[PDB]
Amino acid sequence: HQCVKLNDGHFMPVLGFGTYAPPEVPRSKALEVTKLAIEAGFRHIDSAHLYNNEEQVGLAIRSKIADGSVKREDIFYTSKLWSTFHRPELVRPALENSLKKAQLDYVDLYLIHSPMSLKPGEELSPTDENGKVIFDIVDLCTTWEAMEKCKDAGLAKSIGVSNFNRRQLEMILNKPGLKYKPVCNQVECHPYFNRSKLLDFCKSKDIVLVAYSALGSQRDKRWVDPNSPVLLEDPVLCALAKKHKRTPALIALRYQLQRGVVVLAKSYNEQRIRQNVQVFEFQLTAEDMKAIDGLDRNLHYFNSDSFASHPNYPYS
Ligand SMILES: NC(=O)c1ccc[n+]([C@@H]2O[C@H](COP(=O)([O-])OP(=O)(O)OC[C@H]3O[C@@H](n4cnc5c(N)ncnc54)[C@H](OP(=O)(O)O)[C@@H]3O)[C@@H](O)[C@H]2O)c1
Ligand SMILES: Cc1ccc(NC(=O)c2cc3cccc(O)c3oc2=N)cc1
Repeated sequence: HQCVKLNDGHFMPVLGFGTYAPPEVPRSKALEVTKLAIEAGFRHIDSAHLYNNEEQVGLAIRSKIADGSVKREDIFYTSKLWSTFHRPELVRPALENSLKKAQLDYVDLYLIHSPMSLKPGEELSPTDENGKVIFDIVDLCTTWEAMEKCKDAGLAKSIGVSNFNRRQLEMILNKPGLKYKPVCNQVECHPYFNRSKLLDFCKSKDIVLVAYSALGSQRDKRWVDPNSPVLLEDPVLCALAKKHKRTPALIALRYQLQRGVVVLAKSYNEQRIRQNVQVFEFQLTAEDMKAIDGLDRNLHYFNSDSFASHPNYPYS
């Protein structure tokens, strides 16, 4: 049920449904599970141009509105501007295309998906002849201006950013003539990577931190090393799970909720979708919180340093 108030005065449900699934998973699944998530109780839905599921996720949302389960106002829908669209003249059409695909009139949240700008083209990841990705140099404040223009048009209720470090946040915040600061920063966050001081910064700036891969990434081989720890097998999460008679995933999600973090949870399994909303049913003790805090190992699951050269690369 619970929402947080955004600095532009809109309200974001603190539990969101992540919709990304690898190209293998048939697109029809995005429709089914998103309806399941809405039936379960999720009211915040996270998607992006990159995910290649906006049509199906939007269709699920329209279906739940049309069968009378919720109203458009109950749903908080996020899309993300992909990095090949950072040039300002590309921002508004990318949003309009996302809206045409999803068949909604606005998104509640439009994010700059990443700070690392890419070469403009109808290619999602443009490669040169050696197969390496071609970067673009774009002053992200101009991107932000085009985002603000989308807000004024009513195409996006709120606007924010994703995968931005402290300096990139402040570069947007110091911007001359800034009309709107980001309501949120959506970054990887979980017990192995808590973002304690990035979160503290954000709290100071009235910017929500939004956790993704908060259950530990889907452990895709293309992006994640198999030798990495599996977050849900962690001894302390498993112990706390058995103590509260919950699951390690529920522990992780509740952990974020009690540090004032809005948390996403991907699941394409009906049981787990309906289990994840139980995060509102129990509390962790202050000592449980301390013990989960103790797991912080500054661990990225997404191996990104193949892009270390990028001037806007966030882990510089
Ligand atoms: N801004 C960004 O750059 C960025 C990057 C990555 C992701 N995201 C967003 O964040 C969302 C979630 O992050 P994510 O895709 O990395 O996955 P995640 O939320 O970390 O979930 C990881 C895996 O945990 C499993 N799981 C879910 N609920 C469970 C439960 N109750 N018990 C045990 N296992 C459970 C799921 O598998 P099953 O499907 O089998 O349940 C899922 O594949 C994405 O879907 C996407 O919308 C954003
Ligand atoms: C130069 C450059 C620009 C952008 C990126 N980023 C990614 O590859 C992403 C992968 C991804 C994967 C799953 C879900 C997401 O939400 C994702 O979001 C991403 N931004 C990397 C390098």
